Amino acid sequence: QWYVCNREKLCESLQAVFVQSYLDQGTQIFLNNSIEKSGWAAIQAYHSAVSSAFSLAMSRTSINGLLGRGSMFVFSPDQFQRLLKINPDWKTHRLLDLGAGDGEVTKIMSPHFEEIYATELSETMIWQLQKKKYRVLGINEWQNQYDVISCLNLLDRCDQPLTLLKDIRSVLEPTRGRVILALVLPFHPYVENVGGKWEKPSEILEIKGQNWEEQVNSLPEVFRKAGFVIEAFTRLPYLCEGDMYNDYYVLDDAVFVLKPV
Amino acid sequence: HQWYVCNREKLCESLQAVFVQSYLDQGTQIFLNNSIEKSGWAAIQAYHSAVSSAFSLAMSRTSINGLLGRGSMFVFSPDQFQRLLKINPDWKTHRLLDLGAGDGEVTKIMSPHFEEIYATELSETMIWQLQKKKYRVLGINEWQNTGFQYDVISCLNLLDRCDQPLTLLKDIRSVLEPTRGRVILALVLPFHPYVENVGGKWEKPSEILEIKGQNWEEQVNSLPEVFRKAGFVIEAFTRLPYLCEGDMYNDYYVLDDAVFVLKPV
Amino acid sequence: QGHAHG
Amino acid sequence: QGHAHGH
Ligand SMILES: Nc1ncnc2c1ncn2[C@@H]1O[C@H](CSCC[C@H](N)C(=O)O)[C@@H](O)[C@H]1O
Ligand SMILES: Nc1ncnc2c1ncn2[C@@H]1O[C@H](CSCC[C@H](N)C(=O)O)[C@@H](O)[C@H]1O
Repeated sequence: QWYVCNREKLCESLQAVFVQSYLDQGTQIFLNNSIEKSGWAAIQAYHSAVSSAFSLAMSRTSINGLLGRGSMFVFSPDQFQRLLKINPDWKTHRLLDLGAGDGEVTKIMSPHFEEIYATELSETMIWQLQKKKYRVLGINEWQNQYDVISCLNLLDRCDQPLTLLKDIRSVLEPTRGRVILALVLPFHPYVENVGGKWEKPSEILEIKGQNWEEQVNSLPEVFRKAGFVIEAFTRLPYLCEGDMYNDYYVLDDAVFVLKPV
Repeated sequence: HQWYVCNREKLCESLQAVFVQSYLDQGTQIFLNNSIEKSGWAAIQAYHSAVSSAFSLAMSRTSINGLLGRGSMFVFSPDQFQRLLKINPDWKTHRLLDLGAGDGEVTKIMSPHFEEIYATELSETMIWQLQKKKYRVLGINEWQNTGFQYDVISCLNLLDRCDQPLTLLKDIRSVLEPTRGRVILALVLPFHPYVENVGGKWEKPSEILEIKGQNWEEQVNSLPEVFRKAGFVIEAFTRLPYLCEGDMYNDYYVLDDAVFVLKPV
Repeated sequence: QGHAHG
Repeated sequence: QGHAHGH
């Protein structure tokens, strides 16, 4: 199963605030729609065609964001609000989704915030983030106050992760404002580039272990090196729209809710 | 030809002494002869206009041309370049920096005079083609803080396409090698700047230049007082045709380029 | 092709 | 189309 974690191997700090997640409704919508689109033969062939012709002149991310394809799923609205421990009509002023992809994972968060900001490298992904009427900021413009800051599967796709986490604490509202973070495990970071080639990150984030279990036990050491404690955390399937050979694609996530301490 | 000729009499006293006549040489002719050949490729041009049209909304036309490798451009030939910076065909120094390098074929002319080549570029597909040529692409706001100066800083046909051209000029001066360093600078005239967006939208620039006049000889005279303000004087300059590959309608396209060599003041 | 993230 | 420098 995608949701079980060996609780016995977890460190007691994390056992205390481990939220248990499951294949809820919202996850099923996504899976269903990922099976529906992976039946549209004409679409699945035009995605296959565009990407293969342009694969050596754009990054996959940019190609995925040119077609509106490869949309991904992290948490249902219900899952999201339970992790945060809030009400379905709860609301605040500012969200920030850093490296937001196509905004679909940002959409599921949007009804809880009045204003929405996001950053991104891919300029076709900036386009779709702007098609949703979000406010886009530069990679270094958002660190000049945000009520919630989102950093979902970016710490393994960016060059300066520790700077990011210290930058996040810089502009996060302190009294109540929380951050939500996701991280594919086992850890394997790289800086994607055009043509499938990639750069290695500049800063190194120390993730001990060979397993989801031991690896998350190494992150409390890290979240306070930038100024956060884990208020809650769960395990989710990092779902992605399939193609023509598979109806969807899964990866092993770990999502955290963080307070400034 | 009518591309390289200006009424020198309508140039100011400062600029009448630094003008360098250019000529339609054998290197500009190789380019037209390829442009013409590429327009002749019926299947390729239709394919270019088929792609360029589909994705007109998601991407800027700069990155679409860079997606397809089409739309390469031309400012000077090896011989013309060497005749403006006044250097041998075997001249050589350490470091070049091409700001807003585009697709790289204009940098590829300057290239063999430097053993290190740096470029900045706002477009993700251009940046790849720049990397394709083994060029070290820097951050748009990262070339100023490298830790090393630049022997020649190239800035061709960008001041009418960027957001803060004055901050740019002052930036070039701050990191340019002070003793023997020069900048080579290209401007299209009639000066008409705008900042490119996606889908055809175009914001205006956050800084205004005073490149104003009724002809080529008039706007060029506006530039000594401009260049003076950012710490440069014009060591030489010339009139060159800004040229670009064609599509199905015209074998090539021609804009009116002023090229300068500026020395730190 | 496959996952958009990896 | 036209010139790649833009319009
Ligand atoms: N330094 C950086 N700043 C902002 N975005 C970045 C970045 N480095 C990489 N990215 C973007 O981060 C994305 C990683 S995939 C994650 C996207 C989305 N948050 C999700 O969870 O599905 C890529 O789209 C990439 O374009
Ligand atoms: N602010 C900026 N910083 C870096 N590059 C920029 C920029 N604004 C525009 N550019 C790039 O500069 C180019 C201007 S068109 C000029 C292309 C090329 N330098 C030539 O002389 O032919 C475009 O490709 C655009 O992407």
